[PDB]
Amino acid sequence: GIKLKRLSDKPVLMPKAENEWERAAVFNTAAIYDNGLFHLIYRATDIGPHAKYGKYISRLGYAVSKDGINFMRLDKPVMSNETEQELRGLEDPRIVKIDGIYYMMYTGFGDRFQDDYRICLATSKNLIDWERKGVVLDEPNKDASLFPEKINGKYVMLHRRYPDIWIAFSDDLKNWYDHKPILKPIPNTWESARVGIGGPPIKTKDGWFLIYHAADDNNVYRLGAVLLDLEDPSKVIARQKEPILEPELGWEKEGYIPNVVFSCGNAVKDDTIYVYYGGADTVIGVAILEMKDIKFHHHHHH
Amino acid sequence: GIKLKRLSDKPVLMPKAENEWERAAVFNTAAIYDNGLFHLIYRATDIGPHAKYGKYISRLGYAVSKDGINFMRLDKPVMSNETEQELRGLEDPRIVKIDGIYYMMYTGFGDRFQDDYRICLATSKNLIDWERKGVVLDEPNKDASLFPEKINGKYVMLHRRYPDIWIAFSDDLKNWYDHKPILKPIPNTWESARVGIGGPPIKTKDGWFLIYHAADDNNVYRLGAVLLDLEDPSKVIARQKEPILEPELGWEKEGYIPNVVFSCGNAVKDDTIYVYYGGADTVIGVAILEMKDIKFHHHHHH
Amino acid sequence: GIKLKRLSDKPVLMPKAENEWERAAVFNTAAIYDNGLFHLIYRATDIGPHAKYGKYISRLGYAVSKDGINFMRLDKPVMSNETEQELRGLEDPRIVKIDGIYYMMYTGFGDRFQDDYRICLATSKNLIDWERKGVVLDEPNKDASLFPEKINGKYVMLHRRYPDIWIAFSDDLKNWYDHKPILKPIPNTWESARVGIGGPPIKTKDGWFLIYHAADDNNVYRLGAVLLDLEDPSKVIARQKEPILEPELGWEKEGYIPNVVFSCGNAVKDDTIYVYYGGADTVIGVAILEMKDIKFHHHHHH
Amino acid sequence: GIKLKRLSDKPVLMPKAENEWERAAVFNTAAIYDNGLFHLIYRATDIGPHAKYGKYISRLGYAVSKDGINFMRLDKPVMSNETEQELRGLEDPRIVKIDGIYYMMYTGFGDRFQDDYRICLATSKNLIDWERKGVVLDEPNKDASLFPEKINGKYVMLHRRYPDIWIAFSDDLKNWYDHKPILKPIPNTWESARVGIGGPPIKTKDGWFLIYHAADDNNVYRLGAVLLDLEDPSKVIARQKEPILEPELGWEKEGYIPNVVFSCGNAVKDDTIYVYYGGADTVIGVAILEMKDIKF
Ligand SMILES: OC[C@H]1O[C@H](O)[C@@H](O)[C@@H](O)[C@@H]1O
Ligand SMILES: OC[C@H]1O[C@H](O)[C@@H](O)[C@@H](O)[C@@H]1O
Ligand SMILES: OC[C@H]1O[C@H](O)[C@@H](O)[C@@H](O)[C@@H]1O
Ligand SMILES: OC[C@H]1O[C@H](O)[C@@H](O)[C@@H](O)[C@@H]1O
Repeated sequence: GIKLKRLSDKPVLMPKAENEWERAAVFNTAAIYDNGLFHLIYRATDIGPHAKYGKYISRLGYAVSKDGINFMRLDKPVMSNETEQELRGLEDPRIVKIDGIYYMMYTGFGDRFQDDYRICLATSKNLIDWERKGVVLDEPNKDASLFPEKINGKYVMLHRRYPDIWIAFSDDLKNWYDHKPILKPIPNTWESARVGIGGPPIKTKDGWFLIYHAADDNNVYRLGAVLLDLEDPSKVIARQKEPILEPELGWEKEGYIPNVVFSCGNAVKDDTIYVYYGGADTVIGVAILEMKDIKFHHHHHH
Repeated sequence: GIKLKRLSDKPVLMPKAENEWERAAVFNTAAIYDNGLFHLIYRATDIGPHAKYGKYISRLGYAVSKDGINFMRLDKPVMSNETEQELRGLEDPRIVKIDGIYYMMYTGFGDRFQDDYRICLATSKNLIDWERKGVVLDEPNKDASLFPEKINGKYVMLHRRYPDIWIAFSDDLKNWYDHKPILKPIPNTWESARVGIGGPPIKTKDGWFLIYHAADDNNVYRLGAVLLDLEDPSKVIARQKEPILEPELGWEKEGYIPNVVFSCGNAVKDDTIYVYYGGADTVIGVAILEMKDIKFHHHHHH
Repeated sequence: GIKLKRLSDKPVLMPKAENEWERAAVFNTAAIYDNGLFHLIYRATDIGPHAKYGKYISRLGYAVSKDGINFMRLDKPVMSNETEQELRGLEDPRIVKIDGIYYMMYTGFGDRFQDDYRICLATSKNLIDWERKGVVLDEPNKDASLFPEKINGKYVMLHRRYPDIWIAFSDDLKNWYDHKPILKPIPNTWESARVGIGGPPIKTKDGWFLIYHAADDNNVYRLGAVLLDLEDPSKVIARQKEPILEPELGWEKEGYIPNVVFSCGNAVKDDTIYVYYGGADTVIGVAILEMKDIKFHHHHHH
Repeated sequence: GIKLKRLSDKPVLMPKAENEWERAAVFNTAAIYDNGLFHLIYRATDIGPHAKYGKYISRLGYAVSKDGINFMRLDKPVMSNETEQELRGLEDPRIVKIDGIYYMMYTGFGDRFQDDYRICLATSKNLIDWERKGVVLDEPNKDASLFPEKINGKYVMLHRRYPDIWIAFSDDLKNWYDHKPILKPIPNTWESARVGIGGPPIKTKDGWFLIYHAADDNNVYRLGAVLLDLEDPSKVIARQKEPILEPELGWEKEGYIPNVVFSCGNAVKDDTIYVYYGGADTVIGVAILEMKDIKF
């Protein structure tokens, strides 16, 4: 089946003690290949990302690489906690580029009352200067992204009304309609508790290739793969039974949150997918998948 | 009760990003007052000391102060990871001075196989140039120090066969005998999981004043105090029920490990004890106790 | 007439202790406005750039700003000392963008024998990944740049055969011809010892606007302005008598070399020129000139 | 003749860009061997030490070494500019240890009026905590040190009423008497313009070994050596004609002040003298002399 291949046993990005905003953890990064470079917009916290460590604030960093392994990083966050909806910061960004514009969906965590987090949108032409567009869906939700192109003249988003992956459609990026669930947890498996997107889906000749995450009943996080129909991505063509990535290395199994691999970004250079993922909500790693290796079992049964 | 009094709300020593060896954390320092100055031999790490990626290394720095609050620091470690037993460095030093010689016990962490850490001894005449004397006890152990004077013509050491404070005796500083436990955890209290020495004990008219640490069942670290008989320090005269120091300030409650105060050093100037402690395995603070405020309840009953 | 206006009394970029490559000095930066951002490719040294001990090495950093005053910076150099011609590093880069490609001329300092420095060229599409094209002129020379457009179908460069600004022409960026001097020092003035370009010239309706530097007989460095004919930039239309910028602030007057302002970069946003300059070969500042304020004295007489 | 031997072509101590107080120059250091270590109390400036660079302030740093070559350094100065006599800082310290106490003479530079500099004294038990004792001689003077032992029950100092090395005597370190010149410049030589002590003198079986400095008529600084009588150090028993050290390395010939070697410290371990010197008032080097090679 499909399995992501780690390039080494070492993270590609680690917290940096010198800078308070990224002193504890860097994880769950957006990623895109553009103009001959890999770019990360990474989630960073000052404190370990759980209440037992403290009142962490998530901010978004920028890193850049020629090879997708060795990164340079900017000294200050490119987005910081600047609104009420973002009092506790910005989480788990997903980025696509459409017609010259980068569209980032992230979760603004306000923590002012129960379930005070929202999918928010920001745009950029350059990945450094971000313009907030505000809340996308006025409801507790997260794990959101646009598709990287319009389909049938509409913007399409993925979201996560608990505990399923949902899709929705928009003409104007402000009003969303035709909400429906497209992927659900499966009882008594590695993907029983909840599912959500990983990074944004990638267009393939055979359909939309979507990496997803799931948690089991022991709260272990793994990645999986699903293929969606090109014209109607609400239709699942295939869903791989087995995970494509699971916690194996020491820094995936242990850290601020044990036994987590979690992706918000998949960059493509020359038909190789570079899947960036958080390990234990502490560091960032990379694992690859060649596009020619995207193969699902063909079957037909109700 | 005995309570340590913080000398300020700010650390007295913090990590320094420009020096790799102390970039992440400085904590758990030895301390001694000598020749009109306070001297720290501090534990320092290059990456967070709970990191599950890479291989953090502990090295020993030197700092010096006229007032016990405001420190100057040397730019390079006075002991670095130079033997196999110290591949991952030197931890949690405790120092005493006997007859012109400084005796430092530290934990050498090799990590070459299961439980590869050992109490090790180094000596110096000047606190800068250290001569390794090798492993003290050939067994997994830590939290060790000499007493600062011979007792009945013998050297006495404290150690920590799990989970109790132990003592032992030596005529030649090489062979240790009459090992016995002297202090144990108390169930259902702040000191239930484990106990260990803080810094080396301090001689008083009423007995040996020994600061100890303990962890509770949620791994919160606090300091306590016990008074041992002068001639036979295996005999506990009094043990304070309540802690003398617990995590309260932000940098004691939050850092690389939450809710830790941890001491390896207590310097004495003019009948005031300066207790140096790590906060959250991240920074170093100081709190005082005047000798006249060392008050315990004595008893006479089986 | 023309005077640059400082945007701040503080540097916009300073050396950073934590990073050895830029520990001592950041100065003499290239600059360009692109894709809604100001970008600096800055000269940095590990030790003072006038040190007579050791061997200072110049490497090239990257910084980026939305407003041209407040910069973010990458943690590693985008070009380091990687050839024999660059044993002592890369100096005083000038950048232009032509048809999607950035062309950087810098001085490679080898110091292997007498006068071992050369104008070298590197190209990039993104300002991060630089491809060396090698030595431009096989002779001791410096203070070089392309013009930001071809003229009459040719590439044009400025250089500095001592002590004058020179121009030369090329069809292929490898072979240069029609070398001629275009600007000379003026005896008994602030610009008596030597002249050289500042940043690359900027096209205006009235001609090429070229900031230049000069040294006086006491080695004080100031900036001036000259206007060159559009079609034949060897012809000077006007040269301002007085400097446009001179050392005034404390960090321009004092540092590793006293009384120096020195520019290698002039970014343009919305008809305002942002002139980045080194102060005292130690830090980087910014001063502006609106295009409408480019006014020279003209006359008509033999 | 006596020649100091450099141990390498590299400084032992250089300015540190991270710390403003020592960003430009470290030079002209005191030195002593004590308790198994070499200790430097070094002059440091924030700006090159000439008015053409700016209003430099001299402060005193601490460094320490096991081998006399490879130093560790403290992050802040052990003495900073804290009196009016020291507005522009503390210069060119010389240290001796007598009966458990370190005695440092330095120049306090106030620059408040013409010739506003004074020999000042500070003491310490540990080289870190310094107690000022104030101005030693109320006159423009510098290049001062105690001898490292009392002689005939008196403290003895060297000083520099311009342009000669002087000696003086004291019972109490406050009142100085029996001032006399002991060493003068020699016209038309490398030592024509002025002379001054280097580090404090060192006792030998043959007399007090004193390194001195001199400037020539082009302001080039070199070191020389003299031998003084043990009981009466006002009597010069030998003075070497040729210098023992002169600017040769690039960082001795060029820097903030060209063509300078200048010593304020000479540490002794196992019969070898380690002579620490400023090069070009910018960096610190070391050159050695074995005791058995002190031959006039
Ligand atoms: O901790 C595991 C996982 O839980 C969250 O809720 C996710 O959205 C991620 O932010 C994180 O990696
Ligand atoms: O992390 C808390 C505490 O646990 C360790 O095991 C101790 O020995 C100290 O090194 C440390 O401060
Ligand atoms: O030092 C002043 C000035 O002199 C050099 O030669 C120039 O090329 C610049 O590198 C520098 O700013
Ligand atoms: O500059 C050479 C020399 O001149 C000064 O006056 C001396 O006292 C030293 O401070 C210095 O090294």
